[PDB]
Amino acid sequence: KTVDKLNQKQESAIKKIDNTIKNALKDHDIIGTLKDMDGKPVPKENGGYWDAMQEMQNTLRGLRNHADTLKNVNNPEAQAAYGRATDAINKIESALKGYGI
Amino acid sequence: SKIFEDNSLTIGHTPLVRLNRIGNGRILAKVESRNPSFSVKCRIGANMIWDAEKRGVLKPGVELVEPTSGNTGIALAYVAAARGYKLTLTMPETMSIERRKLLKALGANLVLTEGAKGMKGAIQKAEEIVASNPEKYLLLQQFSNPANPEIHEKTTGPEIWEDTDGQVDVFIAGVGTGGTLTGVSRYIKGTKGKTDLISVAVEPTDSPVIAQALAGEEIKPGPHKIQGIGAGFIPANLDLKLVDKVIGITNEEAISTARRLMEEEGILAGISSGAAVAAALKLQEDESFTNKNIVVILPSSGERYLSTALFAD
Amino acid sequence: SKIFEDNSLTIGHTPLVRLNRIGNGRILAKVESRNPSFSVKCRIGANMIWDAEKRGVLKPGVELVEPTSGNTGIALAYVAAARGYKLTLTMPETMSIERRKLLKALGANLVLTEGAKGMKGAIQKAEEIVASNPEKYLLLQQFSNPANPEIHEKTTGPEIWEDTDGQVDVFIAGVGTGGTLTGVSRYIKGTKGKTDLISVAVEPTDSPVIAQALAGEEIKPGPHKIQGIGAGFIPANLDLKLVDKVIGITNEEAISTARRLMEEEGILAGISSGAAVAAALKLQEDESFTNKNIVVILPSSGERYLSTALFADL
RNA sequence: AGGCUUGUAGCUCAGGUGGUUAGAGCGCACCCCUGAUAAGGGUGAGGUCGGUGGUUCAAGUCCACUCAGGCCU
Ligand SMILES: [Mg+2]
Ligand SMILES: [Mg+2]
Repeated sequence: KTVDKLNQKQESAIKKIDNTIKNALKDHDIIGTLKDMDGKPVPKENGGYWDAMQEMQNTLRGLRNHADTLKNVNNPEAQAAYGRATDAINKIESALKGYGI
Repeated sequence: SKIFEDNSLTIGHTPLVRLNRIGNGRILAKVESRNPSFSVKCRIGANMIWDAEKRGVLKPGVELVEPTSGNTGIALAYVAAARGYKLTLTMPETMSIERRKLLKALGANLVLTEGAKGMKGAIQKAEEIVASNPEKYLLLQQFSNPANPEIHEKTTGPEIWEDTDGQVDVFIAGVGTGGTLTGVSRYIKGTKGKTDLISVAVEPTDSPVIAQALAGEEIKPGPHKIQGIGAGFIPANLDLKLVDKVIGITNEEAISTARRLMEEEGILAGISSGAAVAAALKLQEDESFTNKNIVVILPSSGERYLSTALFAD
Repeated sequence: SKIFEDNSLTIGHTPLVRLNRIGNGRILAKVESRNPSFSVKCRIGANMIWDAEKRGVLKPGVELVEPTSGNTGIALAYVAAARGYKLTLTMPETMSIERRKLLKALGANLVLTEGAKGMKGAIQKAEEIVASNPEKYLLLQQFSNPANPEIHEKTTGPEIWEDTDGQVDVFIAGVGTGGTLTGVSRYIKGTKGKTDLISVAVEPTDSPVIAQALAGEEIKPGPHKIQGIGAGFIPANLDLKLVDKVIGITNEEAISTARRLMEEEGILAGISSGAAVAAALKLQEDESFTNKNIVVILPSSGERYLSTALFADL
């Protein structure tokens, strides 16, 4: 098997994935999504509303776009970063599937 | 002379109310909140326990376990109370204290799992209860139990056919488990022999997994506000060879139609109820669906969702 | 072939269910929670609008004012939304955000009166509105409108008689306005001619104003938390000639029996629903009532009372 | 005059055998956070690939000639 080197996009897509997990996939964000999926509020400090569903649609678009970049590659640093993207999506979808039914 | 022996037998026989101000008077609304726990799920909380008693697995001594965070937990709680059985509902810690008061005052044993795992932590906990003593606990599995679409083939199928006198041309129902869409389409297309029925499913646009399954695509689930539908996967009760069309509904136009369906009609309707009516409005914008009688399932009431964002101020 | 033309035509035909674990098993509960606004009031919230259309006073162009915050405010809200009228409910300012959000959702103009007054302030502003433009507003007056006991003679009375097949011996119903007790007792004692029916009335012990009127004493009300019954006076719809017994249910006995009616028999019951079953249990302590078909009305659902004292569990 | 070489988003730049159209860093707009600033994170906008022709199933990439800069001359 011929090992390859990264583009400037694949090495961007690795650093986007690892920073999306350590800042947007906290346990607070999966709580606040499920609070928002059936309506009951998590308010702001003095008014307004924190929209956790829009911030998880953004996280799911990010982790799916940045895993499609790193999908058919052959660098072991980029196949290992693909594993964190697929496992982070499976962490989200296992919290969402069959909810409210 | 009909005295009911318990409240689980009082399911069904719900009105088919014509909508006079949402649409052109052809949309017929089947109010499914006229049930003993005020959801469409009351039909399946009765028949899944009826079926378990017929095939001998539900004896005196056998308890009931099912992971749920919706109207199925209310529907299993009154039938286990009416028939006289025990129930344990596993669910995340996210849901409200006012939802847990309705289940605990109705005779359920709530097991609250940690909310960061979501429903899989609520699902996988229900197997450690069953694997503790498998001869004692029963798992109902609403997404794969064939008693879920069979209550709709026996009850809510013939109710639509006898109210419309066989004139229903389009049937529209949202799909959370798929027993309602499959059972009605089995009675009208299969038993009564009307192949021309158009069975339209309703899904969220933020999780359009039925349209991705029909188009051969990878499954793309996501969070949505239309509670009741949008499972994130294709369940075993949904038969995709009967789904003739699928219409996606955004979260703001589902909440907008439910507020119309209260204010202009007097029907207390949840978000999934307004999502299914708005699919009938999107379908009637086509000019071939203007002399068609449309039957729309309205699965829940709005009073249950009264602390939510359906009621703004 | 039955397609209902609006949601208000779907009242009635509520099932009569046997209570197997409460009593000896001859209590027959009629669950009035399965009406289109989930109360007993849907029947009178529809008939009083149907009667006003036929009297010629509810034309296209006239309003509806009713000093009412409870179940019959919800019942007038969905019928006026189903049939196209405009509703203005007058009620005190000390009411919950939650019930006000259910009434704006059905399209009801809510006018808020002073909280130091209470209910008699809500009545007085309703007659201030009708006195402004008498041709354009309209009261309904559920305590004195004869369409309140008329619909129970046309719907509730037959549904008890044709489901029991003529075997109802005792009829327990709570009296808040005295329509469901009057209408069914006029059907069975009057039309079908069964004078042996024992029509009893459930009242609070803190406000026993029906027992003070039958004993010839001064009517003195009091506060209670069996909401739905106990108006504090004898309404004009309640005729005392039909009432045989009067049973006073204590406020903790209604909470305990409604919880007992949910967890043992699967019926979502409010506080007044538990008060009416508790009167059936007090009546079965006599051996003369243990072979009687007790028929009891369950007027509301416990999911509406979900923030009240009925749910003291975490 | 010859042999070469630079030209890709507002700036500096990668672009592997001719295959996602075309991508990164800084900067612009929005969102989380910092009482606030910096630091740090995410999403989006921005492209006659110098110009014109040829070839190929397909050209930013391969050729032919020009336009502007640097090298010995
Ligand atoms: Mg966060
Ligand atoms: Mg440049």
